[PDB]
Amino acid sequence: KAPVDPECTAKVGKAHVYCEGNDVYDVMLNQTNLQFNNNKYYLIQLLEDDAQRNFSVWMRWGRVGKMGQHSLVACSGNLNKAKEIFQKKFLDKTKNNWEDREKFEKVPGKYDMLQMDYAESQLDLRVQELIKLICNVQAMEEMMMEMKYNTKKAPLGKLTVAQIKAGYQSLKKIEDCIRAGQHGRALMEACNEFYTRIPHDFGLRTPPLIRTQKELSEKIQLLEALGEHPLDQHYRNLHCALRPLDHESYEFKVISQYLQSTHAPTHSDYTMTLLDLFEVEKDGEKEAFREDLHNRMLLWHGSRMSNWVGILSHGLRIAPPEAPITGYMFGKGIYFADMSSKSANYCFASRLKNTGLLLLSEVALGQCNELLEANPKAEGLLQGKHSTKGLGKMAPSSAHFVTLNGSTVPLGPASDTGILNPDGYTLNYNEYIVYNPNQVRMRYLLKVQFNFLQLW
Amino acid sequence: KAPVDPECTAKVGKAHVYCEGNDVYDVMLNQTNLQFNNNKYYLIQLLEDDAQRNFSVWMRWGRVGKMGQHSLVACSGNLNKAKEIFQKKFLDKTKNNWEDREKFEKVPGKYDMLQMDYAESQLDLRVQELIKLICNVQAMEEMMMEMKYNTKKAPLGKLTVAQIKAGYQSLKKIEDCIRAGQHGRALMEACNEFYTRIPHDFGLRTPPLIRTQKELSEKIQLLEALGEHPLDQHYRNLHCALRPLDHESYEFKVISQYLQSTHAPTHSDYTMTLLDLFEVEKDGEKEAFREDLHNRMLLWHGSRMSNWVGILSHGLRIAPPEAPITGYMFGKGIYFADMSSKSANYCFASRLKNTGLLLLSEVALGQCNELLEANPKAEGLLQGKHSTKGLGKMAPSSAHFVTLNGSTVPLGPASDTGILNPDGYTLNYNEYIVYNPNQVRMRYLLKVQFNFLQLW
DNA sequence: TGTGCTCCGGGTCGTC
DNA sequence: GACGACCCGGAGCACA
DNA sequence: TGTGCTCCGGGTCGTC
DNA sequence: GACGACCCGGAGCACA
Repeated sequence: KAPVDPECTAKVGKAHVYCEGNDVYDVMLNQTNLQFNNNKYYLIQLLEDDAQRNFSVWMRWGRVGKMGQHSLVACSGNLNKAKEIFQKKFLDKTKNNWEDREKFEKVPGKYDMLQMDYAESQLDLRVQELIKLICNVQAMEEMMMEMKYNTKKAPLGKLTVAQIKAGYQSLKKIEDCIRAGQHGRALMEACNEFYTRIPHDFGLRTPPLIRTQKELSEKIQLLEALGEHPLDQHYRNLHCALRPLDHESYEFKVISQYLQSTHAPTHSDYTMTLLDLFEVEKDGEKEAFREDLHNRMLLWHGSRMSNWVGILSHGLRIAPPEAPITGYMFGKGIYFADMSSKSANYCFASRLKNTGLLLLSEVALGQCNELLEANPKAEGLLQGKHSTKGLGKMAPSSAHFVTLNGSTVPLGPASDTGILNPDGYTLNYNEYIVYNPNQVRMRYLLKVQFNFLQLW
Repeated sequence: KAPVDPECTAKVGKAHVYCEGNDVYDVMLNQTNLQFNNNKYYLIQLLEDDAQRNFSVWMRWGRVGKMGQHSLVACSGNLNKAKEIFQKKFLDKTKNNWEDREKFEKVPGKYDMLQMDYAESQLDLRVQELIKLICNVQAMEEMMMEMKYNTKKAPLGKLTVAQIKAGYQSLKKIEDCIRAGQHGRALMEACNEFYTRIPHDFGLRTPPLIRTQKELSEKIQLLEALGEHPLDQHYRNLHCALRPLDHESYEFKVISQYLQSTHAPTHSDYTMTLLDLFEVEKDGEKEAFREDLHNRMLLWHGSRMSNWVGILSHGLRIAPPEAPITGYMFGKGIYFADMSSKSANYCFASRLKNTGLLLLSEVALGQCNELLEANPKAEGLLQGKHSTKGLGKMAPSSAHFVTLNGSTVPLGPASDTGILNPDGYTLNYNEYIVYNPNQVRMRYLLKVQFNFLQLW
C-alpha cells in the first residue's frame, strides 16, 4: 500500500516496500529552518524484491521540490542487517528511535516525521451583496480554485488528515503570536514548524515570514485544499443581525442627514452616497450595556473593508496588552467620532473598490475628560469619569442636535470651537473614546459609496 | 581487461567495462593540494551487462584510501546517453575533453588523470665494509623490504611504467628545488604534483612537505617498489678509486701521526683510532689541478657519514647561488682545516654509530689572504691572491712540518699564535678556504673510530 | 574601426 | 562530492 | 559521600 | 547530504 519511491529506477514495479505486522518500513522526513535557509526532506524505504528474498534500503534526500541524491544499499538475504541500516539512518536524522516512533518528538536541528497518505438564498438581496463584500467571496473563490490547480501544493505527496491537523496547530501557533502582534523571534520558532510539518517548494528562495493576515488566509485555503448556502452560514458565524432599511424610513432620513451634515469641510477630496443602510443587533450586547450612564451618543466608527468581519464577529475590541501604542493618542481603547468623514477616512478605499462601511453606535460616554493635548495614559486620568473626549477645532453644535431611540445624534453643520493647543498638535475634530466594550451598542451599519474629486 | 570496480556490488562479475576500438571507458583521476588539505580521487566507468545490452555509468570518489560515495546511473539501451554522462563528468572534473585525452593537461584545482596497470665480491674486504657504510646498505635493504610489504603503497591500484616515469619527473622537480634549497612556496607547487601523480593514503592527516634528503630516498625506494654485485656497481658510479693501505706503509705512518698530533687540545671529549686508510683518485681531478700555485698543503675535511656519497661522486662542491650564507664565515667555498679534530667535529657521529670519515686533500693555496675577523664577501678581497686563511689562536708550527708527495703536511703539536681579534669572535684554529675545486685534489680518505670520554 | 543586445557557458557560491 | 542559483564576461550579431 | 580511570557515544567539525 | 577525526563529558567502575 506504500509505493516504492518512483525515483528508484532499479526497483520500481519489480519490488515492494517490505512490511512486518503493523510496522511499515517507509518514511518521509522534513525539516525547514528559515534561520539557516534550510528546507530539506529525507526519504527512507526498505525494499524486498517481489521475485526473491533480496533486500535493500533506499534513501532519497535533498531540498523540497528537487529530487537530489540517492543511495541504494544492497543487503542480499541479511534482512537483519537492512533493519539496522534503516533504523540507523532514522535515528541519525530524527534522534527518535524507530521502535518508539509512535511517540515522536521533533528535535531542533533534526528532522520532523510526516504521516503520508498512501492511497438557495435565505437572505435579502441587500444583505447578500453585503456578505459578498465582507468575506471577499469573488476572491476566496478564484483563489480556492488556484489552489485546486497548484501542483507544487504537495511536493512530498498527499498528506494524511492527521498530518494536516498538525498543520492547523502550527498555523494557529502563528495566528496567535500575530493576533498578539509579537514578531520578537517567536514568529520564526512557529513558522519553521508549519513549513516543517507542511512541506513547501520555495525552490532555493529563502522561505518567507508569514506576517500579514492575508497570508494566513492563503494557508487556510491551502490546508483546506488538502482535505446551508455558503453566504447564509457565513452570516451565522458573525452572530450579528443585519437588516435592510427603507430609504424613506425615519432612520435612513436621519442617518443620511447625519452622514452628510457631519462630513467635515477639510475632508474635501470626496463625498459620500449612502448606498444602503443596515441595522445592527449583536448577541449579549444589549444585556451588557451600561445604560445607566448619561451623555449617550450615536457616534461613527470606520475601518478598512478588510476588517469588518472581525468587528461584527467579536465586536469592537481594544488593542491587546502588547500595546502597539503609536497612533492611539489617548491609550488603548475604542475610538469614535462625531464627524462621518473623520471615520470614513479610516476605511481606506480606492477609486476601483470605492465602497466602505461605517458603524454608527450608541456610546455611553458618562462624564467626559476633555483634553487639548494627547496622553496615552489617559485611561488612568479619569479619576472616576467614564470616557475621554479629545477636543477639536470644529464640532457640531448642540443647537442642531436630535435624539434617536434615546441616543443623542450630533447633527452638523460643524462650527469653530476656538480650541487651540499651545503646546503641540491641535486636533481637527473631536475624538470620543471609551475603554470598555460594555459602553458600546453597535446600532447601525452604513454601506457607503465614495466619490473622488481628483480624476487620477 | 579493465576490471569492473569491485566496489560496485551490483555489476561485479555480472557485467564488463564497455569498450569501443582502442578507446576504453575506464578512468582513475586524482588530485592532491596540500594548501587546502585536498587528497581526492575520482573513478568513472561505463558498464555493459554481459547478458543484455543494458548500459550504466559508475562513479566512485572520495579521499585516497577511503571508499567514499558512489553513484550508479542506469541508461538502459541508450548507449548514446551513457557516453554523454561519462564524458560529461570527465569534462567536469578534468577540464580536458574525453576525445583529446591523449593530450591531457592537468588544470590547477582540477583532477589529474592516471594510467592504471590493469593486469661475488670483486673488491677488497676493506673497501666492501666501506661502501656498506657509505650507502647505508643494511638500511636500504630493511627499508626496501618494508616497501615490498606495505599495502597502502598503491591505494588506487597498480600503476603503469609510464605513470611511474611521471612519478620520477615530479619527484625530481622536488629534488631540484631542494638541491637548490628554495622552500619559497615552489616546494608546494612540485610536491602536490608528485602526490597527485602518485597516490598516497594519509588518512585525513594533512600530507607532508618533503624536505629532508632522506625522505627523497624513501620515495625512490617506493617508486622502485612499483617497478655486477650491488656493492661493486655502487663503487662504479662514484667514478672514484679507493684503495686500502698497509698499516705500516710510510703513508699510514705519517697520516696517523698527522691525525693524532693535530687533534686539538680543546676538542678533549674524544680521541680517534684510524681503523683503515684509503687512497683517493678521482677522474679528471689530476688533469684539472692548478699545480702551478705554491703553498700546497695536505689538509683535512670532515662531514657527516650521511654525505660522503655525494662528495666522492661529484667532488667537493660549493654552496649553490641560493646562498645560505649563515655559517660560511668567509663566503661560499670549500673549507679545510690543519687540525684533524676541527674537521672530525663536522662528522657528527654518535656513540652507537661511532665511525666517521675524514678527507685529506692536496689544496693549492697560493698566497693566503689572512684575516682575524670574518667577511662573507672575502672571495672578492683576494685582489689577485688565490686563497683565504682565517687565523686561529692555535696552529701547527713550521718547525714540525713534513712533505708527502709534494704537499706540505702541517704536523702537530699545535702552539699558541698570539692572534687575537679585538672586534669580535677570535677563531680557535686556522680555517683554509679556496673558491675553486680546481685547487683541490682529494688524495686520502681516512676511516676513523671515535672514542668518547663521557659515558652517557 | 564600435555599441547594443541577447545567448551561452564557465566560476563561484550556496544548500544537501 | 552532487546539484542548482547567481554573477558576469565573451561570442556572435544587428544596427548605424 | 569521592577520585582515577577507561570506554562509549554524541556533537561538532573537516573533507568529498 | 556522506563519512571520518576529533573533542569531551558522562556512565560505569576499581580503589582507597
